[PDB]
Amino acid sequence: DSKVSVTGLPLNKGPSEKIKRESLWNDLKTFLTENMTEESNIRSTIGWNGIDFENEDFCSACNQSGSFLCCDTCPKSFHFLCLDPPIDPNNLPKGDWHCNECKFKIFINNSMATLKKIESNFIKQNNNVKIFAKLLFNIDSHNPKQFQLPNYIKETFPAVKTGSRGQYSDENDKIPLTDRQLFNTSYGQSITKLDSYNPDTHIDSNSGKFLICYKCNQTRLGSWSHPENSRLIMTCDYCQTPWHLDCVPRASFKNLGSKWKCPLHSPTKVYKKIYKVWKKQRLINKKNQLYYEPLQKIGYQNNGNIQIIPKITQIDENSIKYDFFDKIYKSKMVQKRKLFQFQESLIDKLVSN
Amino acid sequence: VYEATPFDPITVKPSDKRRVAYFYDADVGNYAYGAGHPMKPHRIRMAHSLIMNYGLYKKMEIYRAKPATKQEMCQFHTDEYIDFLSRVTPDNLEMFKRESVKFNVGDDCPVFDGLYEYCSISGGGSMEGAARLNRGKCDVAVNYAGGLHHAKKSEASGFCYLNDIVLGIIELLRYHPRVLYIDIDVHHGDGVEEAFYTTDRVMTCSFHKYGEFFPGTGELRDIGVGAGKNYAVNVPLRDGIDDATYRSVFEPVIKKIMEWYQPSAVVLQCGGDSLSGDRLGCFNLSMEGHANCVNYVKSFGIPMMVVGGGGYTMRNVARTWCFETGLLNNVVLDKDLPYNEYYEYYGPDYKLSVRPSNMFNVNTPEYLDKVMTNIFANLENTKYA
Amino acid sequence: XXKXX
Amino acid sequence: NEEVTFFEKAKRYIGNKHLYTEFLKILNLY
Amino acid sequence: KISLQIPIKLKSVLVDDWEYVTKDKKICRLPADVTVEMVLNKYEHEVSQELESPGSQSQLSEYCAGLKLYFDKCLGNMLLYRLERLQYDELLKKSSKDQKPLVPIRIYGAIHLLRLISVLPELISSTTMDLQSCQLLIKQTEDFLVWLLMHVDEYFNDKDPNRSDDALYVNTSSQYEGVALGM
Ligand SMILES: [K+]
Ligand SMILES: [K+]
Ligand SMILES: [Zn+2]
Ligand SMILES: [Zn+2]
Ligand SMILES: [Zn+2]
Ligand SMILES: [Zn+2]
Ligand SMILES: [Zn+2]
Repeated sequence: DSKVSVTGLPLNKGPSEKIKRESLWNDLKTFLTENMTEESNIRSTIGWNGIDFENEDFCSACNQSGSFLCCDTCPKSFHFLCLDPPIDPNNLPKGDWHCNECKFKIFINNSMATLKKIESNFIKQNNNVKIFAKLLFNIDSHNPKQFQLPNYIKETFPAVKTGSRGQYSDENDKIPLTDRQLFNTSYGQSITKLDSYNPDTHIDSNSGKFLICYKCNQTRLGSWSHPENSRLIMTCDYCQTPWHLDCVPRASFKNLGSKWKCPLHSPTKVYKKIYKVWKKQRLINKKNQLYYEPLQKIGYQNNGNIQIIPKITQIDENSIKYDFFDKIYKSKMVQKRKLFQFQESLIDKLVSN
Repeated sequence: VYEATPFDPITVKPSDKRRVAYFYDADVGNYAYGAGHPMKPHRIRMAHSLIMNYGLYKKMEIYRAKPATKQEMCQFHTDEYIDFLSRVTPDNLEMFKRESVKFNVGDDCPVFDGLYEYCSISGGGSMEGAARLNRGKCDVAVNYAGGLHHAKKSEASGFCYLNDIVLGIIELLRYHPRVLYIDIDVHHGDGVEEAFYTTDRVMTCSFHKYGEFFPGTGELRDIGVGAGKNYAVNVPLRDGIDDATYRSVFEPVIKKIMEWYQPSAVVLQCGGDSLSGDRLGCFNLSMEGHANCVNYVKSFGIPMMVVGGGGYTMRNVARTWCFETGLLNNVVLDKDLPYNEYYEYYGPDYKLSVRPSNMFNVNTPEYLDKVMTNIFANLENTKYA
Repeated sequence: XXKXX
Repeated sequence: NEEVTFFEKAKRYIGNKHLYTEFLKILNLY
Repeated sequence: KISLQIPIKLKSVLVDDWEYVTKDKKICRLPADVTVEMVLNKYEHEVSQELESPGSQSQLSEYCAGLKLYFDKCLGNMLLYRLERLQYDELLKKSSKDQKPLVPIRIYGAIHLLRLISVLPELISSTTMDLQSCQLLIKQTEDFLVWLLMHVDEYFNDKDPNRSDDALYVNTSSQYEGVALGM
């Protein structure tokens, strides 16, 4: 029938000479079945019956890709939910669809003396809220948008960056993998999962010595006449402390989603379970982060938002020492006197009998 | 508490003679997902031919479960999703562009031909298989067309459109108090774990590969919520695991589960993409290191239900399934294949064995120590059945 | 992402 | 008497300064 | 150009909200327990007793009425992220079904009022107002902002939808995310 299939040629055709050259060197018992299968309908539920321009390739509102309803007058295109009001993709009114801006233009007949007229009349009518008059008149000339924070708000926090499609990123995003486009190409079986080669993953890149795991205090480099003794060292993304995969019970190398964080950072969110929430702020840089050094040391509380020196409270190791010891001592003695009073009350209640 | 062990051969138990029932519908093999997708219902046809040329039909009963109805499918899934599945076709697909994005049935899982019928065959086989286990009237129930453990309640994921393991376990729960579900695929059985995540009547236990691997679920710390807390066991492993290591991890966990949970019925999902030389899997099991799990689960002697699963190379899966069914019938089959219709897929040796690679194994003894210690610490709290 | 095709 | 020795032992055994700082922050949170 | 001063606590509230509706895939719990009408009515009813002269009261009432009208007319147009337009469509549907028009001031909470406030300077600088009127609007908005900062602990709690209940945010299913974003 002459149409090529997966094999390269028509189905009613043997192999070509090129394939057979570069690919060469130079009664049964399931006849049965329609005799042994007998249907099963033993189940419990058997009772159940059962200007010739073209529009843009992106949404004018969210600036992303998809299936667009387009406008004929102007090259704008919108998603269906990205309109005002959103349109049902099935029940689409055919006829001439225009956007808000072109509809405003055709309504005013592209005459702005009439814009003067209607806006003056509008501001005369909306006498109750005269401050919001002109504002309330401009909203009707704009095609819809989506919300994006003003840039004077995003730039108060410097660890915050707008992602690709206007998404949130906060320094815990590892990065997209650029030479992992180079990874689809790769070096042959020299994988990005870090297998089969760990002689130079146990060696400090810059200094030259070995990376020693924090928990076991060894760099088990193994010996590559016996590769079953290596132990897959990995370093934290924040403090660069090295850990074995068998010590932090992880079984993976974090490569794509976020940065891996050592067990040696305190929290960033608590859930006290008593339940209450954070004791950790955001990093308000721009050199508006003001510090305070309290004049009293052994009682100041102020937050879980301290900074340790040799609003952010500046505190030193001595005050932390004293506060820890004080808290545990007084909690100790208070719980002991509570048990004392309970047990003595118990004895006078029991001898009362 | 892990300790290394060797791998001694498989010897059947002469006492445990079980009346096995086998479900095969001669139509399932003719529905193909697409040109070049790695899912073939042809691998279920191939297997059957082997099973019939070894003479295993004289040993068990062969049935053809009547296929599920749209209202036995909706015992788990929703009416809108089942209606979409029943109505959609490759030609009118352009008319369903809002449900192709809601229900995820466009490209990873495509619309190909007679999709509703493949799902009906799978579900009917498994619900019927489980229903014959309750009526007192089998001991093992084999159904290889099932095992679509990825489908969610109102979404398809992972080449799976209908979750029939859940329908089978619901049919089992009508007579059995506690049910156990073991999953030895290379992936995580996320649909079966999600459907029974807050219940203490089904205990799911899955051995999978964890990393940047599909579907990315199933960490050691997913143990359930609600009344079904500590009744979900996830064993994550690394690449290149072998037969002796998999055995030394599999047998203690399952023995502990059976000792503390004490299930009334089992469901073992024996999908074979955890074999050597697969297209998507990363493990290094052989045929016998894959059938040892089935033999061990059969050891305990409670009503069992074996379903199929993944498997992307057709010959490896066919041979492993034939061997597993053979040892379920208390015979170890010859290693020389008989002349069958698909004889030429099994070159160049033409034998019943699947060979492992020299791939490097990265599952150290201390990692498995830590994992098994955590798992046993958790399981300590499920004792009083 | 997903499983292959 | 011995608690001075405890805090000095911790400062020695941690080995680093950033890790000791994070340790002190944990202690402060508690 | 126009300039508005927002307390940094409300800036962090806005950044948190931007983090939730974006890569956390959360929406707001509607209808809110404290809506825009309730906040503005409480503000006006609490401040109208503060200063005696009638002109202050007239200006206050006019500002509150205009803010109500403007939020009503602006919410669907410009104040919604892309994930939250399926919610807007479903509300619009279940409203048109009951023969009742949607009135957004009686549904949406204070975070959307905060969005409107933050975006106000550009909308002001895009019109042709006076300069006296722009500075009057900015003064009124800064007074409202300091009043709201005094009550920030009452409208902007953190409660983890995933943990107990009744937080100001809710999780979305994969069907909502499939039809909303990737459609
Ligand atoms: K699995
Ligand atoms: K469970
Ligand atoms: Zn759009
Ligand atoms: Zn237009
Ligand atoms: Zn170590
Ligand atoms: Zn670290
Ligand atoms: Zn699979």
